[PDB]
Amino acid sequence: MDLVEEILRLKEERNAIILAHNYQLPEVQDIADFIGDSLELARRATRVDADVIVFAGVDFMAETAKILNPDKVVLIPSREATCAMANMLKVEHILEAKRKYPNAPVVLYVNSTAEAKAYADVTVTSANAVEVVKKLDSDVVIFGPDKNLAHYVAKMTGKKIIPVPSKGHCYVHQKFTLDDVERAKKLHPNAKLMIHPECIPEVQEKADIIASTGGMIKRACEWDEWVVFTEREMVYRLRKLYPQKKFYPAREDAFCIGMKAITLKNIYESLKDMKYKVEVPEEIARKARKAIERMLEMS
Ligand SMILES: O=C(O)c1cccnc1C(=O)O
Ligand code: SF4
Ligand SMILES: [Cl-]
Ligand code: NA
Ligand code: NA
Repeated sequence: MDLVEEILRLKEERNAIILAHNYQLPEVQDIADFIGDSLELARRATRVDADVIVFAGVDFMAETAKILNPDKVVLIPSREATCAMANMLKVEHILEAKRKYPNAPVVLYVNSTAEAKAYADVTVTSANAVEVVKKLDSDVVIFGPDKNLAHYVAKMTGKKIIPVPSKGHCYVHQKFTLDDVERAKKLHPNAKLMIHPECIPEVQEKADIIASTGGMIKRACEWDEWVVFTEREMVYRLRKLYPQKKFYPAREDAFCIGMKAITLKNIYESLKDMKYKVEVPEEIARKARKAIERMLEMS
């Protein structure tokens, strides 16, 4: 494909940087200027000197980048790139919890809607949720939208966690079952199990290490053979970072359809047409920024 070389000429003449999440297609990872989890992506978005950000991720991640860079152009290659977990949390869920627990801080995953983040005291990802919640003064915390991460946070902080909404979860990581753990140990007897904290608690209890995708990268040096309980394209990421090690997905069907809405072709069309421009209403942007900034400073 001359498509790769044409993306690179376009981004260079646009003064653009391509930021990509770890779950992006291999073709997208191979052209990205930076690849990381959502916390690393949020951090990288605070030191962008480029004029344009092309965000190879889901729409609410791109909105976070826009909240952190209101002066810059942020493009999402497809407006259908979205997070099913984040869409489960409505503002009314938060207000109801705030009425019932008036002194609980509101702690939302950074991928939530900008409207929901406007009601957060602080945001988190899987990478920093325990560290942030531990620092909060209150013993009661409103937390969402992922109930499986909420379970993990309650276990690691000892605090009372009120999940909002009740059914919030990521369907990709919810796919994993104890049956998949048992099958992994038979297929790969010498491997260790990396499990993401968005998996269900009984699956997490089987892990050798429980870690966000950034944590999986930091801890892969502890063993040479891993079975990976997270989204399929993280296995590609690990294999390219560590060619000398062995990695295997726990389920080949554990893939995020929203992440896969971004392709090499619509990144090219994104740079060619300067679309689609990400905008956040000023009122909502300002309130969400305060919680995202608190997250960065508390991490
Ligand atoms: O990078 C993360 O925090 C993350 C971790 C697990 C599942 N999804 C995400 C995401 O950003 O959409
Ligand atoms: S992986 Fe799960 S959480 Fe991350 S974007 Fe896809 S649906 Fe949302
Ligand atoms: Cl992660
Ligand atoms: Na991640
Ligand atoms: Na993260």
